[PDB]
Amino acid sequence: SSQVEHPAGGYKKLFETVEELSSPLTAHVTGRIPLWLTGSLLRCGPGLFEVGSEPFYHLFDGQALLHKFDFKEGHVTYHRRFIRTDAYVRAMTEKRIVITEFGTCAFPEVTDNALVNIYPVGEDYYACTETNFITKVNPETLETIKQVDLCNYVSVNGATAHPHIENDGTVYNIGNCFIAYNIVKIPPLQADKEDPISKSEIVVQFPCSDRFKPSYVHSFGLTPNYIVFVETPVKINLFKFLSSWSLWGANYMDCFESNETMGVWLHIADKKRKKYINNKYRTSPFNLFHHINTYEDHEFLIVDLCCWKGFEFVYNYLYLANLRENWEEVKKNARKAPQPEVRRYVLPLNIDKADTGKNLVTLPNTTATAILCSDETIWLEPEVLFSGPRQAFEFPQINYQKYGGKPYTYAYGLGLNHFVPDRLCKLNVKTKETWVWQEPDSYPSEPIFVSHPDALEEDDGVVLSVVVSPGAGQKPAYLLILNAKDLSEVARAEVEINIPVTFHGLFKKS
Amino acid sequence: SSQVEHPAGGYKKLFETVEELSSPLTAHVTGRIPLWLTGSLLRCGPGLFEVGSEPFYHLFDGQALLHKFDFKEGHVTYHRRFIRTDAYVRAMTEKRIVITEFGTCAFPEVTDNALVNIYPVGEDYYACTETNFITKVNPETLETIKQVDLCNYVSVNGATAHPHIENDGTVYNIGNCFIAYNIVKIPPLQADKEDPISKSEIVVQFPCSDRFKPSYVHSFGLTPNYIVFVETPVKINLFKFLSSWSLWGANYMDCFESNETMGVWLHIADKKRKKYINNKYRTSPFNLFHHINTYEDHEFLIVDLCCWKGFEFVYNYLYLANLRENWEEVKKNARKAPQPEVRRYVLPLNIDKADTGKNLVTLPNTTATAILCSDETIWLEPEVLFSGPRQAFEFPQINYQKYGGKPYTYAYGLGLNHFVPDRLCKLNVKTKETWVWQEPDSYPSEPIFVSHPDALEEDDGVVLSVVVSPGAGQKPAYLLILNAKDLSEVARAEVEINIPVTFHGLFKKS
Ligand SMILES: CC1=C(COc2cccc([C@H](O)CCN)c2)C(C)(C)CCC1
Ligand SMILES: CC1=C(COc2cccc([C@H](O)CCN)c2)C(C)(C)CCC1
Ligand SMILES: CCCCCCCCCCCCCCCC(=O)O
Ligand SMILES: CCCCCCCCCCCCCCCC(=O)O
Ligand SMILES: [Fe+2]
Ligand SMILES: [Fe+2]
Repeated sequence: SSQVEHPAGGYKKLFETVEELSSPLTAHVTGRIPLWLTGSLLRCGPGLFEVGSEPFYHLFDGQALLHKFDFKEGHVTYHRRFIRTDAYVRAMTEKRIVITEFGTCAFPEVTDNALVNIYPVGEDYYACTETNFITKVNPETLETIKQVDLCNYVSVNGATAHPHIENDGTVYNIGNCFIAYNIVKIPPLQADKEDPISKSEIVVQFPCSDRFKPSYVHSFGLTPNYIVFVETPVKINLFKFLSSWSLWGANYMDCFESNETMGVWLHIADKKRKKYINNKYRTSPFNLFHHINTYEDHEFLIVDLCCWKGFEFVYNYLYLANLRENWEEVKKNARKAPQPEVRRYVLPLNIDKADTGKNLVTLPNTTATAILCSDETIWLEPEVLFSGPRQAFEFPQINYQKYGGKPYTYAYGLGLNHFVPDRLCKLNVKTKETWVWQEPDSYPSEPIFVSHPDALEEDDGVVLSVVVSPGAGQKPAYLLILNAKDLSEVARAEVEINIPVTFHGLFKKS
Repeated sequence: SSQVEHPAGGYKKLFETVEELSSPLTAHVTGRIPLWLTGSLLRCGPGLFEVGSEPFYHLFDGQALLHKFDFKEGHVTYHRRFIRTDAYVRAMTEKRIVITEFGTCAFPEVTDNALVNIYPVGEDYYACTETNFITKVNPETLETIKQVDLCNYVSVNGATAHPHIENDGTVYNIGNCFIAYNIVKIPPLQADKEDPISKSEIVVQFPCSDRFKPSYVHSFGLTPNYIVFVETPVKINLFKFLSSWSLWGANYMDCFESNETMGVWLHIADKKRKKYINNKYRTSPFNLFHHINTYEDHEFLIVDLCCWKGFEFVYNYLYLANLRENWEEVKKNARKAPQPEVRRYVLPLNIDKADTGKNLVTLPNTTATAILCSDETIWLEPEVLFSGPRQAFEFPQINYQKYGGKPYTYAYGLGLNHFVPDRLCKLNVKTKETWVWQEPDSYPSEPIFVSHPDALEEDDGVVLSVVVSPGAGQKPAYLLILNAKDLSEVARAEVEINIPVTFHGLFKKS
C-alpha cells in the first residue's frame, strides 16, 4: 500500500500535453546504470490531450506518443515521437478532432490511436490500442511505418493490447468477433521471410454468455498446454454499438453496460489440440484487466489476476476531469468504485461426478476452492494474494521470458492510490510478502523486469520505471532503475522535460 | 499457520475416554501463575466415548464432562465431573446408549448431553449443547443441579451454545422455531430474586429462506444497536427430521443437507426497536460456526467471521473414526473439505437507490464491498483477514467484556491443522499480523482471554488453554498461560491424568 497523500496535486502533470523531440536528449545519470543493460525501453501513452480548443475527455483518448530510453555503457538517452496514425495525422491536417476516440465523440470509422502498448511480430514492432488497427513503428527512430488492419487477415473486430509471445516469436492474442471470442495465432518469421501477419489464423473459439452482448476483454492467460479466458460482467451493448454514432452522438464508452446477475465465467481451451473444453467455471463479479500469470500444477491451472470487486466498469472513473481534480476530491470520487484485489483462482482439470458437492482443489499449498455443483457448474473461491483499501497492485509484470506460463514466485506492479499511481510494488505470490518503493510527489509507471545475463534466480535483475516528479527544484521526470531483489534504488536518469502518463511497453535488448 | 506434522498420532488421546475425579488434584506449576488471577476456568467437552461395548460415532456424541482449573495465590487445582444429564444417567442405569446423540442412533426424545459450553444466567451457570435442554450446574463442586427445558418458557426448538451476555447480565440467544429464527432475551436478576428464565421472551424474529428447510445456526452477532444473523446453505431437512427416527434408524446428522444455489444470506435486526430490517444482503457459499466480533462504524456494521469456503457441512469430517486415523490419512481426508478463512464483511445501513450498481462501502480502511443490485439485493465481498491451507483460525475469543460488540483490534484462536488442533494464534484484525504458540505433539484447546483487572489496553492480560501432551517424557496434559501481548509462555500447570478434547468455556472471577 501507499503511505502518502498528494495535496499538492502533482499527478495532474501525468495528463498535460507535451511536445515531441526532434532528436534524443541526454539524461543526467545518478547512481550507476548496470553495464549489462544494453537496449531500449519502449513505452506508449497519450501525449496530446486537446486539439487546439477541443479537449479529449477520457484517459484513453489522448494521441499516442511513443517513448524511448536507450541504455549503453552506463549512459542514457531519451527520445519521443507522436505516432502518425490516421487519428493524429487528420487532426493535424484539419486542426480539430476528426476520429471518435474511446470517450470523446468527434463532430462532423474506427480509431487507430495506438496509445496502449508495443510488441514484436517477426522482425517488426507494432504499437496498438485494442481495435482492429495496429501501427508498425521503427524502434530506433520512432518513425511510423504503416497502418495494419487485422480484418484484412483474420476474422476479428479487435484484438487486445496484451498478446502473449512465446520464446520462438509465436504470437497469440484474443478478440471479439460479431458471436464469439477468437484466439489469433501469428506464426514466427519463417525462412521465406514474408510478413507473419499474412499467415495469421483463428486457432480456437470461446463461446459468449449472451448472443447480443459480448464481454469487454483486455487480456488472457497462456500456459504450454492451455488458454484461459475470463468473461466478465462488463458487456458491450451491440444495439447501441452498431447504430448511427453521429446520429445520437455516441462514443465507445457509451456502449458499455454491466450484467448484474452473471458474475464471472472462466473458460479454458486446449492449446495444442486447439479445442474449447466445456467446463462451466463460475465465480462472483469483478472487472479484470490484467492477468499476472497462469501455470499448470498437477491437474490444476493456477490463474493469478488483478481484480476489481464489483460489476461497475472501472473505466467510468478514468475521465480526465476526474483524474485532474484535487486530492480530497479524487479520494471522494473513488469511494464507491470497485475495490482492487490480487487473487489466485485454481481451475481443476479432472472433474469427477462422484465428487459433486465437494471441493476439487486438492493441492496442498492453496486456500482456493472449486466446488462441483449438480448442474455441473464449478463454483470458485479465490485465495487473496494482496488487498489494500483503494490500493491497487496494477500493471503487473513478471520475469516473462523464463517464467511466463510456468510456476513462478514474484510479480512486480504499479501501485495505485485512489487511481493515482504513486509507488512500485513487488509481491511474493507464495508467501504474500510485499516490497514497496515510494517517494513523495513521485508518480511512477508500469515497472518492467530485465533479467541479468548470468541470473541464477527468478528476481536476478532490475525493474525500469518512468517517474514523473513535478516538485520544483526537482527535474520534471526520470527513468528509475530498482534492484528486483528488494526494490532498492540502483540509479536514476533525469530529463529536462515533462513526460505524461504511459501504460505499457517493453525492453528491447541490443 | 502450523509448522508441524503429527506422525506419532498423539491427537488420538483427545478422543479417549477418561474417569472423573472424586476431588481436586494439585497441578504442578512451572513458571509463575500471575497473582491477580483468581477464579476458575470452567470448560466443557466429551469424556466418555463408549457405553460399555456400544460406541459413540461423532465428535459431538461423547457424554458431557465439566472441567475446572482453579487459580489462587499462584497455585492451581484441577477437577472434573461428568454432568448427570438424562443421557448420562440413563446410560449408566441401563448399561447401553439410551438417548440418540448427534451422530449416534440409540436402539430400543431429545438429547440434553450438555458437552459444548457453559454460561451465566442470573446467579446460576448452565452447561448446554444446542438443544432445548440446558443443565444448571454448580461451579464450585461441579455437581449437576437440574435440567431446564427452554420450551417451557419460550417458543424455540433449540438455542445455540453461544448466547451473548451484556455487561449487566442480560442474555441474548438465537434458535430455530418450527418457521422462523427467534431471538430470546433473558433479563438480568432483578430485586425480586426470581429465576430470570421465567421472564424469558422472544424479542425479534428473522425469516427463513425456505419454508420447509431452516438453516443450521451455531452463533450470531450483537452490537449495542443491532443483531446480525448469517443464514448459511447448511439446511435441516424437516421431512427427515420429524419422521419416526427409530423406524428408519435416524440421528441428527442424517437430517442435514446443503442448498447448492442460495449461497449465504445475511440478516440484521434493530435491537432496541426489536425489529427486522429488510435488507437483502447476499454472498457466496460458506459454513459458519463462530462469529469473532461485530461492531458499528459510522453507518456500517463490521462482521468478523470464521468461515469455511463451500456448502458441504464441515461436521461430515468430524466422525471419531476419521479423527482417530493416522496423520497421512487425516491429511488426505481433509483435502476435499471446505477451506477455513477469516473474513470481514461490511454491511451498509444507508441504502440509497441512487447508488444502484455501485459499491456502498465508503469506509476508508477496508477492501470489503457491498453492491446494490437492481433487484435490491446487496451483494457482499469480504476482506480476508487470515487464510492458510487447511489451517483454520477457529474457536475465536476476544477481550469480550470491554470490546464485545465494539470497535476492536485483537482476536485469539485455536489453530486447526487438517482439523487437528495443534497451536494457539493471535490476529491483529486491522494490520493482519499474527502470532503463534506451538510445541511438538501438543494439542491445545480454545484460548480464553483474561484481562489484568486494571488494564486500559485491549491485550493487557493472559490467555489460558488446556493442552494435551501425550508420549512419555511428558505429563499427559497441562494448563497453559500465555501473555496476551506476544503469546510468550508465562506458566504451565501439569496434571497426572489425560484430558480429552474440550470445546468452549469461561473464566469465572472470584
Ligand atoms: C473496435 C473495438 C473496440 C474499441 O476499443 C477501444 C477503442 C478506443 C480505445 C480503446 C482503449 O485501448 C481502451 C483502454 N485500453 C479501446 C472494443 C474493445 C470496445 C470492442 C471490440 C471492438
Ligand atoms: C434439537 C435441535 C437440534 C439438535 O442439535 C444437536 C443435537 C446434538 C448435538 C449437537 C451439537 O451441539 C452440535 C455441535 N456443536 C446439536 C438442531 C441444532 C440440529 C436444530 C434445532 C433443534
Ligand atoms: C499510469 C496509469 C495511471 C492512471 C490509470 C490507472 C487506472 C488503471 C485501472 C486498471 C488498468 C486499466 C487498463 C489501463 C492499461 C491499458 O489500457 O492496457
Ligand atoms: C478442539 C476441536 C478439534 C476437532 C474439531 C475441529 C473442527 C471444528 C470445526 C468448526 C467448529 C465447529 C463447532 C465445534 C465447537 C462447538 O460445538 O461449538
Ligand atoms: Fe493493459
Ligand atoms: Fe461453538
